[PDB]
Amino acid sequence: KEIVKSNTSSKKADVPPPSADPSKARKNRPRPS
Amino acid sequence: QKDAKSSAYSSRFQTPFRRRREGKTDYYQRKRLVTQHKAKYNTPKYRLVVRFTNKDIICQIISSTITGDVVLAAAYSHELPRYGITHGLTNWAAAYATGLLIARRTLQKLGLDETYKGVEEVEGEYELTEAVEDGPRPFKVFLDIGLQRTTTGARVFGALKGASDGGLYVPHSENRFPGWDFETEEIDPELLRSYIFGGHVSQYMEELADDDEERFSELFKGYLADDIDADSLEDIYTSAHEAIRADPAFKPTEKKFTKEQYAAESKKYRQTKLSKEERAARVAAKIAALAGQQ
Amino acid sequence: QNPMRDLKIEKLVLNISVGESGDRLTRASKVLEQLSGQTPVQSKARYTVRTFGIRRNEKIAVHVTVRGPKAEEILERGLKVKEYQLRDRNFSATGNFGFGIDEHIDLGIKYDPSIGIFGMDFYVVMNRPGARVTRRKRCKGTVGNSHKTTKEDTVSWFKQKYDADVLDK
Amino acid sequence: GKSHGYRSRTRYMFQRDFRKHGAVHLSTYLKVYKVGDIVDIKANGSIQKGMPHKFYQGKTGVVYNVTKSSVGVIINKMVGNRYLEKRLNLRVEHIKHSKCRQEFLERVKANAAKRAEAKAQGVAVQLKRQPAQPRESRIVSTEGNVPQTLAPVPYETFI
Amino acid sequence: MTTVSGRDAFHLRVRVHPFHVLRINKMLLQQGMRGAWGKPHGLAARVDIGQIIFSVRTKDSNKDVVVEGLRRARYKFPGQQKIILSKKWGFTNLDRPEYLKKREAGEVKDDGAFVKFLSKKGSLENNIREFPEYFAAQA
RNA sequence: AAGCUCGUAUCAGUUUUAUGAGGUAAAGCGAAUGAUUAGAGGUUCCGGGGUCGAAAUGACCUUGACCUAUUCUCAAACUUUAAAUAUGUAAGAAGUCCUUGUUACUUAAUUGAACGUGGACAUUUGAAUGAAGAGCUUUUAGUGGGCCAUUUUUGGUAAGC
RNA sequence: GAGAACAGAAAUCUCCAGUAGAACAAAAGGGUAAAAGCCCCCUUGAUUUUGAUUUUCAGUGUGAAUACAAACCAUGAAAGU
RNA sequence: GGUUGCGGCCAUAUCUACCAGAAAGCACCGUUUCCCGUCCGAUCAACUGUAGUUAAGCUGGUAAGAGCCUGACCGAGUAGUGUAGUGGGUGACCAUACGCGAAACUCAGGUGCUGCAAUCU
Ligand SMILES: [Mg+2]
Ligand SMILES: [Mg+2]
Ligand SMILES: [Mg+2]
Ligand SMILES: [Mg+2]
Ligand SMILES: [Mg+2]
Ligand SMILES: [Mg+2]
Ligand SMILES: [Mg+2]
Ligand SMILES: [Mg+2]
Ligand SMILES: [Mg+2]
Ligand SMILES: [Mg+2]
Ligand SMILES: [Mg+2]
Ligand SMILES: [Mg+2]
Ligand SMILES: [Mg+2]
Ligand SMILES: [Mg+2]
Ligand SMILES: [Mg+2]
Ligand SMILES: [Mg+2]
Ligand SMILES: [Mg+2]
Ligand SMILES: [Mg+2]
Ligand SMILES: [Mg+2]
Ligand SMILES: [Mg+2]
Ligand SMILES: [Mg+2]
Ligand SMILES: [Mg+2]
Ligand SMILES: [Mg+2]
Ligand SMILES: [Mg+2]
Ligand SMILES: [Mg+2]
Ligand SMILES: [Mg+2]
Ligand SMILES: [Mg+2]
Ligand SMILES: [Mg+2]
Ligand SMILES: [Mg+2]
Ligand SMILES: [Mg+2]
Ligand SMILES: [Mg+2]
Ligand SMILES: [Mg+2]
Ligand SMILES: [Mg+2]
Ligand SMILES: [Mg+2]
Ligand SMILES: [Mg+2]
Ligand SMILES: [Mg+2]
Ligand SMILES: [Mg+2]
Ligand SMILES: [Mg+2]
Ligand SMILES: [Mg+2]
Ligand SMILES: [Mg+2]
Ligand SMILES: [Mg+2]
Repeated sequence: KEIVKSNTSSKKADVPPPSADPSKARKNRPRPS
Repeated sequence: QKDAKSSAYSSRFQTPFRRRREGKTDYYQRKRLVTQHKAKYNTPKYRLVVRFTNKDIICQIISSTITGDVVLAAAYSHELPRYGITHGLTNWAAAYATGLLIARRTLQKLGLDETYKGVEEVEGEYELTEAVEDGPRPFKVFLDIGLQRTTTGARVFGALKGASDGGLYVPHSENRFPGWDFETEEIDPELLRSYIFGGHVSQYMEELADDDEERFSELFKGYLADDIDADSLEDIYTSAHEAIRADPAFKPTEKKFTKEQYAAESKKYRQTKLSKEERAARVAAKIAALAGQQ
Repeated sequence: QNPMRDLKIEKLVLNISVGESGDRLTRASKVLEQLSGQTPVQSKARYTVRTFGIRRNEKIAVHVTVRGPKAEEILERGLKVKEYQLRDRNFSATGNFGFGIDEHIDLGIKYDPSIGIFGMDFYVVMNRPGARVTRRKRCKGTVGNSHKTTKEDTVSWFKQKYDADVLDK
Repeated sequence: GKSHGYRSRTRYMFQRDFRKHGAVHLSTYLKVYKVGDIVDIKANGSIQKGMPHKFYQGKTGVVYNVTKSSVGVIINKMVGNRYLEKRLNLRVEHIKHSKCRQEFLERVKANAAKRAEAKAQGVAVQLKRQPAQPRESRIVSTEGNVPQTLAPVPYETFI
Repeated sequence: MTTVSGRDAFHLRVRVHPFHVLRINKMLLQQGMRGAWGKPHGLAARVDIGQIIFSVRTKDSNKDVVVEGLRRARYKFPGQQKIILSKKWGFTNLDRPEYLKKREAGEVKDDGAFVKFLSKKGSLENNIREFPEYFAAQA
């Protein structure tokens, strides 16, 4: 069988939450060598 | 947990009805159970309240008043010893029994009991209690399930089949009685009759005593100790309905100690609340106690 | 005091976040299906992310919930890989804890190239006896403060059994 | 263009009371309404069915009908220079027995009884209300009460 | 004030904010009086009679320089405003006596800028913690 | 205008008693929402910039950001609170109680719900004041540019706007 | 907010807090928390008959709505809707 | 008086922290043959009342606790307001006369009451 979890949320808009936003990050980041 | 509630939060917080907080009353279904056709005025809709606690079954016939709900009659599964049942006091068969008793008990003290007998045969048939043509209509009641989950085979519909078969007109349908085949869209009255007489418990006792002497002798430690054999189960229940219809009326327990007496002892384990005087006294002490930079 | 508030693993949820629909997901599911002997539930994207390549309501990941003895043994098979050492992170403020592993073959499990290699997330949630008080339909209540799981408690649970190590600050 | 919709102007009228939202309690469904009953009207905005129109808010009338989930109330509405008679169909959630009507009946019973006891002595009654009379003479005493005598207070700013 | 008697010698605070928008029509056949609603023109602070406009706190002896500082702003304000020196410690309430009693009792702890006060309301492990000096043996 | 049916009665641009409805004035903002000045303390273990062993998945720091307790100021389209003035209904004969009749409605039910028979209570028959009489029908004129004052108030710099 | 391989501000998983700060096609306002919101199961009451009523009102029309009556159906264990 | 089932009114009942709770009840709790529902007997379903425990739910007590509730010549007859004048003032505005009358503030008290039924040292 194929089973799909249900998302209790109300939101309907294909939109990333304010929890997105590319301000906040790092100049750092694990940069491979 | 450092999620402290502001006063802003606390103040504008509107509380649910008390019994809602308690997770006991579902007020959205209570409305639709209680409310009368306004042109039927003061005629009470009566509820068949059925409840299961871990060790008991509660059955009440209730109506509502502004000043509070009101019970016509109640029966309990813990009554059933008197009618000859001493084990599985919250199983399906126990329901049908307490469901029967509440039925026969009310319309006894209603005078409806001499007419409207119910079934007496009991062979797991789906049928309602049709009205004696040309005379009193059967006492009508509606199944309050409370917060019980409408599953097909639920103990709570046991008390329904016991209460219908008891003569009470209690409007219902097959599809939640044990032995409803959602594919057959049909009921097997066999399975249902079986369940009325504890047929599902008996089979298990055998299965167990045969395949697990140790476990059986634990789950049914109390049957061994009473010499109750598995296959004798049906008779216990059968002769119980018998006994029930025979004397449905309620005898209360005899009680030691006065109604008042209990009080005078009971909560002398009642933590007594302070008067303002020693309360302030309490803290004017508490200050000196802490009044120093530590 | 210490009688019945005895504290145990509530459950363990394995999570493989494949980050893309299709075969690579259906395969990672098999992996999760074999390991648990249960059927796993796939989850879907909450919203489109372009730099990730996921369309909203695309199936993306897959997870399975395990309780009791089989969880207690997959928790084991996992702590094996982590060489019985976790950090002072991994342990949340609400008594739970988890860890992650690359390649599932590091815990029993034959290779099989028809599948391939998947890493996964282990997260075990810890409660005590009596938790159904917050779970049942009727009289839904909430676990008294003195009861209920904390990071102090459930770390030094994890230490005394497993004999394992918890590192750093 | 102007706007005169059916629930216009009723942003606060059909608003719920502060910290009294959600479920309407069950007292409201247990009350029983007969014809000739006198009811106040006060819409519950959560019960969108069988609402009074906003005009009839706060008006009081008589039951001319008792249907399943509603009463019919007769309201006398002034329109132009004459009163017109209005038939309203309100669900029970927007209605309320009138207290002053219940006090009246109590006083009718009270009046019958006072009349009994009186006539069961052939004596007189006065059953009808008299308004607040003047005041008969009094003699205030001065013992413990030698009149503290007051005077006006000087001006004084304080900022 | 800052020149006659030096920067750190006072705290002058404007006690009314220009919150109320003003409009003009602006008569750009001239349009007329048709549709005469205004564009915003500038801000004004709606002020009552008796309402404080400027407040200055300073050292008890700077009084004179400070008053002259107000009677000089005054000439820049339409209408009549009084210069009133307030029997009251600083920008606090409490008329200077009363303020001092509470200082020699330890109920007043220097919060930044303004100040905090010790109540007989909260939980002691806070009231005691926040104001040690009120509940110490120290005179 | 023409009257008509009656004649103390049912009335009323009013008070009183009883009981409703309202969100304006004020008020509030260390209450919700939206604004707004200022410090103070506290988090970054998760934006950033350096200085220190270039050291820094380490500190001291200033910077934001958010957090906490405070602080100055605000709202026609904000608000817990919340007036005054206005505003609904009631104050009995078409009433009250007692007996019990009808029905196909309604009730488990001779239960109710409507509508009645028979009986009982006519001194204040159920507040005040007034009533120059109450009710009612038919038909038809002119009018359908208004303006002014106190107060409330919108537009406008304002106006005999 | 605290937590979990690749995994980053942002993917999926867990716990905790959470009076609604969300969602209910749309303007805004009201209303709603075991729901009026999210997931799911079954459905055509979006039907038939012709009257009464509320708003605007002349107490005409229109649009919209409300409460019954007589049918025929849907759903639910049911009261109900 | 305790407790339970169904309630009324819906914070004097809510929130946070910490103690306590005899007896019965309620609970947690044991089990998965059966009807039944889950990714997961966790929830839901059934079985036993048997192996266990008041640890939690629950119940009360504590707290110069947060909130909420009540009161007061606390602020205040303040703000606002109905009526009156050929009242004051250049005016904004103000006072008087017949009346009504708040909020913020301050302090003081309080922290569920209650109906039906069953049951209990
Ligand atoms: Mg969803
Ligand atoms: Mg969520
Ligand atoms: Mg406060
Ligand atoms: Mg339900
Ligand atoms: Mg009846
Ligand atoms: Mg019937
Ligand atoms: Mg089968
Ligand atoms: Mg408009
Ligand atoms: Mg409006
Ligand atoms: Mg109100
Ligand atoms: Mg609510
Ligand atoms: Mg509708
Ligand atoms: Mg324009
Ligand atoms: Mg000037
Ligand atoms: Mg307002
Ligand atoms: Mg308005
Ligand atoms: Mg205002
Ligand atoms: Mg206020
Ligand atoms: Mg604000
Ligand atoms: Mg202040
Ligand atoms: Mg103002
Ligand atoms: Mg305006
Ligand atoms: Mg306003
Ligand atoms: Mg009038
Ligand atoms: Mg004419
Ligand atoms: Mg004409
Ligand atoms: Mg004309
Ligand atoms: Mg006037
Ligand atoms: Mg669901
Ligand atoms: Mg409609
Ligand atoms: Mg099984
Ligand atoms: Mg079942
Ligand atoms: Mg279990
Ligand atoms: Mg269960
Ligand atoms: Mg409980
Ligand atoms: Mg307090
Ligand atoms: Mg004044
Ligand atoms: Mg005035
Ligand atoms: Mg004159
Ligand atoms: Mg003049
Ligand atoms: Mg004035």
